[PDB]
Amino acid sequence: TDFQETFKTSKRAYFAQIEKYPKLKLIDTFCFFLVLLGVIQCTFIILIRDNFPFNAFLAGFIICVGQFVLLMSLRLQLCNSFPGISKNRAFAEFIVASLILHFVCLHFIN
Amino acid sequence: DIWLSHWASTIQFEEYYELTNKAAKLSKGFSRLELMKQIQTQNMRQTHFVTVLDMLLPEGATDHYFTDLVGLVSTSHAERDHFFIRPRFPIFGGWNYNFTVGWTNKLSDFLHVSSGSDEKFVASIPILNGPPDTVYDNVELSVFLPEGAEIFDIDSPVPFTNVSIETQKSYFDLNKGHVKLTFSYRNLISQVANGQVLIKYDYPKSSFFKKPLSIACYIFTALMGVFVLKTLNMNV
Ligand SMILES: *[C@@H]1O[C@H](CO)[C@@H](O[C@@H]2O[C@H](CO)[C@@H](O[C@@H]3O[C@H](CO)[C@@H](O)[C@H](O)[C@@H]3O)[C@H](O)[C@H]2NC(C)=O)[C@H](O)[C@H]1NC(C)=O
Ligand SMILES: *[C@@H]1O[C@H](CO)[C@@H](O[C@@H]2O[C@H](CO)[C@@H](O)[C@H](O)[C@H]2NC(C)=O)[C@H](O)[C@H]1NC(C)=O
Repeated sequence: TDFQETFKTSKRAYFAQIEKYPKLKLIDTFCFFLVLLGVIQCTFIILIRDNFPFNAFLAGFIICVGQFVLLMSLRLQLCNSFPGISKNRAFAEFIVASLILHFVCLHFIN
Repeated sequence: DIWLSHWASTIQFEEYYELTNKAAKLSKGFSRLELMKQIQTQNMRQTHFVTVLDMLLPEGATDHYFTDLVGLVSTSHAERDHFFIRPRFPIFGGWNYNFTVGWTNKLSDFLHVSSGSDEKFVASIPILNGPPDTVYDNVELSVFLPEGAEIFDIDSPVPFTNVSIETQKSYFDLNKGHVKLTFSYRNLISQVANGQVLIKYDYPKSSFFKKPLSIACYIFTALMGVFVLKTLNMNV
């Protein structure tokens, strides 16, 4: 019950799943560096003591959380496609969602 | 503001009065008890304040209204040839009251087709209608000809201070709009200045039918706009 089969087995399924499809490589490494930007901003708020604008922090933070959200919501539609939604309609909706999130996060940075 | 209309064959008067009572002001303020007892004692002889106004209108007037700034007033009585008015508060000495009246006459007795050309009209407008005992410190008479009218000649019996020709867009004025011919008279008396303003203009049938054809142009370009937005392929 040491769960040694879990991380190795899911490591084989996921790590085999990456290089079989070249676009999921783009999606999950871009998700990973979005997590690095969230960690860099969060340790900027920890390293100093104040969050002085506090709309700049939630601007630069909710653009990374929201963009990670939209990337997972596209990866789930490319790995196993939804019934009424094509793979090309899986991507234009991501574009429109990402442009709306970029507008609201450039309005919220002031 | 008057509004000539060839499609409805009607002329539509609307007047905005800003009247003061320049009589003597009343000491000890105003008390409704002394006013109401003064009504209940006898007969309402001749006194200072304003309770009713008698508006002398043209002969056949149809749709009477009397509004303030804040809403309409229901205390008005439009009998034949005479439009009686009760304001909300009685206008004592020095008090202000700004109101608006309006009515609707047919156009067949204010407008006359000329003889040389069929599409040339001559209008004679009553310069002043109001209560019988009023003095007018400023009058601006705006007559509004329809959208394709072109004014040739202008005559007034009373010497005005100013005159100008502009345009103003009313309902369904898709093009430039109504022709606002506005006079500015300074000092007038209700009883004395008996006059009519004479406008000679033209209004050809080329511009008479451009109103339903202009609204037809907007409906047509809206529906061809619907056609472009339904023959267009957007399917990713
Ligand atoms: C109803 O109509 C009356 C009559 O035109 C309006 O009264 C006028 O109001 C203006 C601005 O309130 C007055 O101008 C003022 O002049 C004095 C000096 O005379 C100056 O101290 C003020 O700063 C201002 O410029 C004007 O005198 C006054 N006319 C009369 C005869 O009293 C009234 O405003 C209108 N009310 C509404 C609600 O539309
Ligand atoms: C005579 O009437 C004309 C209207 O054409 C007045 O001119 C306008 O005056 C206003 C000031 O309230 C300006 O905003 C407009 O731009 C003017 N328009 C034009 C075309 O000049 C003029 O002031 C009036 N003159 C007098 C002496 O009453």
